[PDB]
Amino acid sequence: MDYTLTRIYPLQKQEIVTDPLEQEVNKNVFMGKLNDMVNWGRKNSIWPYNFGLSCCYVEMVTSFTLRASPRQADLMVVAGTCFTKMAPVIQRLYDQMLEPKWVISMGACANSGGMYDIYSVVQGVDKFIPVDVYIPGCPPRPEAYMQALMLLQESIGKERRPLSWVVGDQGVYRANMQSERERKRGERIAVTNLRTPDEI
Amino acid sequence: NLRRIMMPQTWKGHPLRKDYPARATEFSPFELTKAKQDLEMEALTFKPEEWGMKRGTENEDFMFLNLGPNHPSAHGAFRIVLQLDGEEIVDCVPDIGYHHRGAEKMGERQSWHSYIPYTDRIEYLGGCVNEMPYVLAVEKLAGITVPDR
Amino acid sequence: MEFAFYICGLIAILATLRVITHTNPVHALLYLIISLLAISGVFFSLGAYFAGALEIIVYAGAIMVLFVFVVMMLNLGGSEIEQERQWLKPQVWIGPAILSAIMLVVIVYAILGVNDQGIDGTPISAKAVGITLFGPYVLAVELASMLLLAGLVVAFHVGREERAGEVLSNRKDDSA
Amino acid sequence: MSWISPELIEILLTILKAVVILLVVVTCGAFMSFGERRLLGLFQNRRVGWGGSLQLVADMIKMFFKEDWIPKFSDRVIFTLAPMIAFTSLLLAFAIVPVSPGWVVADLNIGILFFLMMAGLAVYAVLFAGWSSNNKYSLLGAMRASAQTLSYEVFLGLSLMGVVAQAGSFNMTDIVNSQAHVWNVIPQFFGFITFAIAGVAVCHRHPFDQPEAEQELADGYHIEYSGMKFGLFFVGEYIGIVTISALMVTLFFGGWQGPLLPPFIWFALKTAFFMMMFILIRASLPRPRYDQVMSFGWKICLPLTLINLLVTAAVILWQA
Amino acid sequence: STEVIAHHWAFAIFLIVAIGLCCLMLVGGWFLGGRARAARLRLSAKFYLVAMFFVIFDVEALYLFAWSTSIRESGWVGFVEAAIFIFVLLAGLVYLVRIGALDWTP
Amino acid sequence: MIPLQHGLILAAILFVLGLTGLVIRRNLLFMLIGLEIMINASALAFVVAGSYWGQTDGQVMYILAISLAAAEASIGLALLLQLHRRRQNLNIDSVSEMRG
Ligand code: SF4
Repeated sequence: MDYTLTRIYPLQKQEIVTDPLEQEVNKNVFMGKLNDMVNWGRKNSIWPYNFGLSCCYVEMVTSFTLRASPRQADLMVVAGTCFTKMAPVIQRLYDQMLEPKWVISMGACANSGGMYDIYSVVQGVDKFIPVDVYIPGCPPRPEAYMQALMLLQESIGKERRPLSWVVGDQGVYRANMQSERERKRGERIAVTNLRTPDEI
Repeated sequence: NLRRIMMPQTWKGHPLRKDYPARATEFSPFELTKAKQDLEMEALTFKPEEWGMKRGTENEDFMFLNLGPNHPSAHGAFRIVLQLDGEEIVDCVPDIGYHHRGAEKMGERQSWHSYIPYTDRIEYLGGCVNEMPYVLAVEKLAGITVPDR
Repeated sequence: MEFAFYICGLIAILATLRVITHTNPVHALLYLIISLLAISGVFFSLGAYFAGALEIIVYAGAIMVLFVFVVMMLNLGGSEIEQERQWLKPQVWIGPAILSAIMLVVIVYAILGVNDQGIDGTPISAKAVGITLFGPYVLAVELASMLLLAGLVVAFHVGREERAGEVLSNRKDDSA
Repeated sequence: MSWISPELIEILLTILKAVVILLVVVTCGAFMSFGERRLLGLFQNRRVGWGGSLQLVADMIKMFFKEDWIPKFSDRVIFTLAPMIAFTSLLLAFAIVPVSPGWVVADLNIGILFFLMMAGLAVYAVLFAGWSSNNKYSLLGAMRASAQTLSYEVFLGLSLMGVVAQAGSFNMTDIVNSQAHVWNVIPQFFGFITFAIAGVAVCHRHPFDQPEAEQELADGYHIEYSGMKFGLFFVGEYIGIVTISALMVTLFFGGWQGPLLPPFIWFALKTAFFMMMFILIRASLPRPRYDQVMSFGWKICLPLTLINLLVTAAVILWQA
Repeated sequence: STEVIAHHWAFAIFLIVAIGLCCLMLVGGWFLGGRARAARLRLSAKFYLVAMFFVIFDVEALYLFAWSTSIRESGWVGFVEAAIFIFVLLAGLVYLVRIGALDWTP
Repeated sequence: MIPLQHGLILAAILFVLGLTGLVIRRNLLFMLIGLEIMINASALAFVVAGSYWGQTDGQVMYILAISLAAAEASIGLALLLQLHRRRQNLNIDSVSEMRG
C-alpha cells in the first residue's frame, strides 16, 4: 500500500511514500498496535456536521431518520451547490473544525458544479476544501451516503496520523486506496440482461 | 434603497445582460480570501443605512439571525438583519441571493428540451409541479394541444 | 487536624490576597470561592461540622453564585477602572495598607494576651445546633425570617426591571 | 510483609474498596450513556462491538486523540475548570452512598449535607462554561440553564428533610437502618417525587435539558467545547444520574435492604431500576416550556416540600 | 479505632483519585493526538432575582435542616416555632407569585 | 489541638485584607466582594470562639452572620444593578454628588 504524505490546500506537500510503520527504522509492534487502536476509535466514531445546501440536504435528512457546532464534528458533508456567496461560509465552517477532520462531497454540484456551470457557482468544493470521498448523483440516494461513510471508514482505518503532537513524525499519511471503479469493474461488465423499462 | 439582491454588492457587471458571459469564471483563491475577511469584519463595518435601515431611539441592537445549519428545516440557508429593542423587532431585512444558481440565464444556454432538468430544481420539493408551467408555455409557443391522457 | 487548620488557613489568606488585588472580576470570585472552601476545612478541623457544610452550601453555593450571575449579566471586566489598574499604583494602596497593618498589629497584641487552653476539636453536631436554634435562640430564628424577608422585599424593589425582555440595551437613566 | 500490620491492611483494604467504588461508578455512568442511546433507538424502532458496547470505547479514543482546543479569546483557567467541575461534583458525592454493609467510602456525620455541598458547586460548571466560551449566545443559554437549576436546587435538600426527620440523622447508614421495616418511598412519597424532579434537573437531564430552546439568542454552554473537555460534561451528567439513582435507593428504597439476594445485589438491582426509570422517563415525557419548569419548581415543588416536612414532623411527634 | 483512620484515608484517596482522574483525562486529551500547525447590552435582572430568591430561600432552608435532625428533641414547641417560620416563608412565596415576580413570561 | 490565638489571628488577617480591599478598589463590585471577606472573617472568629468553649452558640452566631451576608449581598448587588442601568459606571468616586 503506497501512501500520500501531507507533511505540515490546492497546492501543498503531497509526496507519495511507503508505509511509514513498515519502514524498519520506525518499526515498533507496540507503535503499530497504538496506530490501529486510534484508527479504530476514529473510524467507529465519525461525528458528522451536515452543511445543508440546495436539495441534497433533503435526501440527507431522509438518511438521518447532533454536533450542531463544527468544533464537535469530525466530518463535514458538503451537500448542495457551492454558490459564490456561500463559498466563504463553507470555508469558515470547515476552518472551525479540529484535527482529525474529513470532508465528503455529496452531489454533482459539490463534486464538480454539476449542471450548474454558471457565473454564480464554484465548480466543485474541491477547488477550496480538500475532499476524501465523492458521491456521484443529483440528488444522491440516501443509501449512497451510507456507502460513502463505509468507504471513509475503510480509508480512515489505513491512515498513519501523528499519535501525539509533541513527539514522532507530525505527517498525515493517507493510503492510496484502489479506485472503486476498477475494484468492481468485473461484476459491472459481466451484467448481461436487465428488467425491461415497462413494469413498476 | 436600490442595491444588488442576488449577486454580491461588490459584483462587477449585470449577469442577465446578453453581452455577459454565462459560464463560470476561473476560481480565484484571492477573491475567496477577501470574501472571507469581509465576512469576518461585517459586524465591525456594519452600517444600518446600507441595508435601508435607520438608527432610532439608539441603543437599538442591529443583529444578524443566521438561519442555516443552526436552524435547518429544508427551507435553505439565509440570514435576516434584525433591528431589535430588547426582543421586539423594530425592523428586519432578509438577506437573500445565497442560493442563486443562474437558472434564468441557463434558459438561454439550453435547448427547450435540455432545460427541463433545470425546471425541477427551482422548487426541489415540487418535482413535476415545476415542469408543468414550463412545458405548458413551450407548448403554447409550439402550438401543441396535449391529449387527455 | 493541625495540618488541615494551617494548610487550609494558609490557602485562605493567599487566595484572599489574590481576590483584593485581581483585575478580572470572575477570577477574583474564583479565588474567593477557593478561600471559602479553605475556611470550610478550617471549620471541619475545629469540629464545627454544621458551619463547615453551610460555608460551601450557602456562602460558596448561593451568595457567590449570585455574584457570578451579576458579573455575567452586566458583562463586567475590562472596564477603564480594571484597565487603569489604579489599585496597583503604590501611592494608592500604601496608605490603606499601613492603616490595615496597624489595625492587625493592635488586634493581634490583644489576642496574644488571652487565656488559651487550646481548641480540642470535639465535633459539635448540627443536631446540637438545631436544639439551640429551636430552644434558647427561638426568637433569633423567627426574627431571622423577617430579616431575610426584608432583603427579599428591598432587593425586589430596587432590583426589578421596568423594561421587559431577557436581553436589554444599556440606556442612560434606563430610558424605556 | 515485614512492614505489613493487622491495622495497616485494614487501612489498605479500605482504600482499595474506595477506589473500586470510584471506578465502578465511573464505569456505570459511561456504560449507561451507551446503554441509553441504544434503548432510545429501540423505542424509536431503529455495530462497533458486542451489541455496540465498544462504541463507548471508540468514542473515548476519538475524544482523547482529537486536537484539544481552547478558544483564543477564552479564559483558559475558567474554560478548563468548567468540564472538571461537571465531572468531579456528583462523583465526589458518591462517597456518602453505602453500597453494602462494609462498603462506604465515607461514613460522614454531615451525610446528605455533603451531596448538597457538591450539588451546590455543580452550578459553576454551567456558569463558567458560558462566560469562558466567549460566545454571547452561550452566555444567555448558560444563564437560562443556571436559573432553571437554582429553581430546582432550592427544594432539593428540603425534599430530603422528611427522610432526615424520620431517621433523626443526616448519616446515610442511619437513614438506611431506619427503613428496615418500611422504605421511605411510602411515608415520604411526596419527598421521593420532588427529589426525583430536582435530581434530574441538577443532572441537566430530560426534560430539563435544552433550556435555550425558546430563546433564539441562546445556543448552549457546550458549543465551544470539543474533545475530552466536551466529553467530561457528557460523562459527568451520567455519573450524576448514577449518583442520584444511588441516593434514591439509599434514601427512599431501603438501600441494600432486601429479602433474599445478597445486599450488594439489591443495591445494584434497585439502582439499575432507577437508572432505567430515568430512561423510560426520557422517552415517555414531553419537554415543558422554560416558563412551566421555572414556575413548577417555585410554585409547586418548593411549597410541597415545605408542607411535607411540617406534616412529617406532626406525625413523628404524635406517634412519640 | 483503625476503622475511622482507614475511612479518613479512603475518603482522601477517593477525592484525590477522582480529581486526578479528571486531570489525567484532560491532560491526555491535550497531549494525545496531533494538532494543526497553525457593554451596550445586558441580561434582564430577572436572572438576578431568581438567583437572589434562591439565596434567600436556601439560607431559610438551613434552619429547617437543623430542625429536621432534631424534631423529636425539640418537641411540639419546636414544631409550633417551625410552623410559624414555614408560614412566613410561604407567605413571602405567595407575595412573590402574586406580584408576578415569579413568572418568567411577562 | 489548635491554639485559640492562632484561629483568632487567621480571622484578623482575613478581616484586615477585606477592609484593605474595600478602600483601595473604586469598582462597586470589588467593594462588595471586600465586604464579604470581612463578614466571613467575623463569622469564622465566632466559630473559633464557640469551638474553644465547646458551645453551639458560635455556630448559631455564624448562621445569623451568613444570613445577614446573604441579605446584605442581595440588596448590595441590587443597588449595583440600578447604578449600572442608569449610569453605566461602577466607579464609586462618581457617586459623590452630595458633599459639604
Ligand atoms: S447535485 Fe443536483 S440535487 Fe444535489 S444540490 Fe446540486 S442540483 Fe440539487
